[PDB]
Amino acid sequence: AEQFQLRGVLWGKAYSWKITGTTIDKVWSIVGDYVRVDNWVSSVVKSSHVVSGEANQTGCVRRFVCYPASEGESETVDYSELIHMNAAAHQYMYMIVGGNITGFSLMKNYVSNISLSSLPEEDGGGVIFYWSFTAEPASNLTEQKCIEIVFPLYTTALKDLCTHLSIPESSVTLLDD
Amino acid sequence: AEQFQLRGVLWGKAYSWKITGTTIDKVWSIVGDYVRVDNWVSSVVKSSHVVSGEANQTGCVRRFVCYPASEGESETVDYSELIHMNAAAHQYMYMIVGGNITGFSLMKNYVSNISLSSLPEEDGGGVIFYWSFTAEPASNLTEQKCIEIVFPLYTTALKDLCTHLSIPESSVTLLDD
Ligand SMILES: O=Cc1ccc(O)cc1
Ligand SMILES: O=Cc1ccc(O)cc1
Ligand SMILES: O=Cc1ccc(O)cc1
Ligand SMILES: O=Cc1ccc(O)cc1
Ligand SMILES: O=Cc1ccc(O)cc1
Ligand SMILES: O=Cc1ccc(O)cc1
Repeated sequence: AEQFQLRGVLWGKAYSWKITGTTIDKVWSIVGDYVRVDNWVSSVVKSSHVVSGEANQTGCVRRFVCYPASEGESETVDYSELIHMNAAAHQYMYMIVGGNITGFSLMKNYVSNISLSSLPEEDGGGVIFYWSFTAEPASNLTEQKCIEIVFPLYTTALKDLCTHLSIPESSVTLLDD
Repeated sequence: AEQFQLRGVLWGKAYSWKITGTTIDKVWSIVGDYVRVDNWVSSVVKSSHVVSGEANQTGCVRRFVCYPASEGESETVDYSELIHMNAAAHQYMYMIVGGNITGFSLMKNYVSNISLSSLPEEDGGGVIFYWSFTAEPASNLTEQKCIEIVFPLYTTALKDLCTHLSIPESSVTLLDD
């Protein structure tokens, strides 16, 4: 029992938002439909389908297609595997297992976590949206560059969430901003 | 760019608590002092110190010793590595890399995440304490057993945190997931 094995360290960051004027169920209807992320981050994602396993069950793989970055550029594609799903607890975990999404496909073993929590009713309710990622250090990136890839997308997704919820963007507050 | 590599799924769960009556900095002074977890979960941990790397810097390993879990039994020991740290953002990640801590040492690649967030000053303040874990599925365990091992420890740790902060136990509220 007096021995240990060193492991590599990770890059990453976790973010949390408070969302008012909605419920965990309404947010989850959009955010929790993992294989239909095209119905969530619709400003970036053109379409999305399950390509392995059963839709939204642990182990399944989604393939989604992103709109071109500019006129002459091609659409890009993501493959990501649901590696944990707990719908009852409004939380899941996924990782990129293929594709060529700009920035994201550069990272080594990008793994992301989403968790929704309800604030107590007597405090006016609202939802805490937790979203984190990690990636393994590799020579072609830095942690800072990973954060510069991830955080603007998370930000866009929170804005797209509001659009689908028909609530104002001001409904969302990034905690510790 | 149209193929993917399937991976195994994970076990785990994420929990969030609201903590009132304190500040994120006070909480962090206890929770974020990774190598002195004996100053936090004092009802379980007898002693703790860094045994590899620089204290509370990513890559470091702490060794801590726990009191006999029940009478008759012997002390147990944990070795865990800090695999991510962002002190200014009040979040870190660690994993067990050795030892024989009851329950926790049975899991394969136990990885845990702690993240503190401030609720808006505007809406009354308070701290959100996020704590999650994953483990790799293994034949000698079940995910249910993992949760039965982990959750009571997290719960005890939040109680001990209140003791050290000199705030009532009523300060902590587990959020509905
Ligand atoms: O399935 C949700 C989940 C999220 C974060 C974790 O750390 C573990 C599980
Ligand atoms: O966090 C995963 C993710 C990455 C890129 C997207 O377009 C959508 C989700
Ligand atoms: O807005 C405060 C509030 C108090 C008690 C409730 O049940 C709901 C809201
Ligand atoms: O989350 C890991 C952990 C386990 C036992 C402890 O006593 C403290 C932390
Ligand atoms: O008994 C083994 C041992 C190793 C490192 C320590 O810091 C303490 C004990
Ligand atoms: O628990 C989160 C986690 C992140 C990256 C991994 O490689 C494994 C687990």
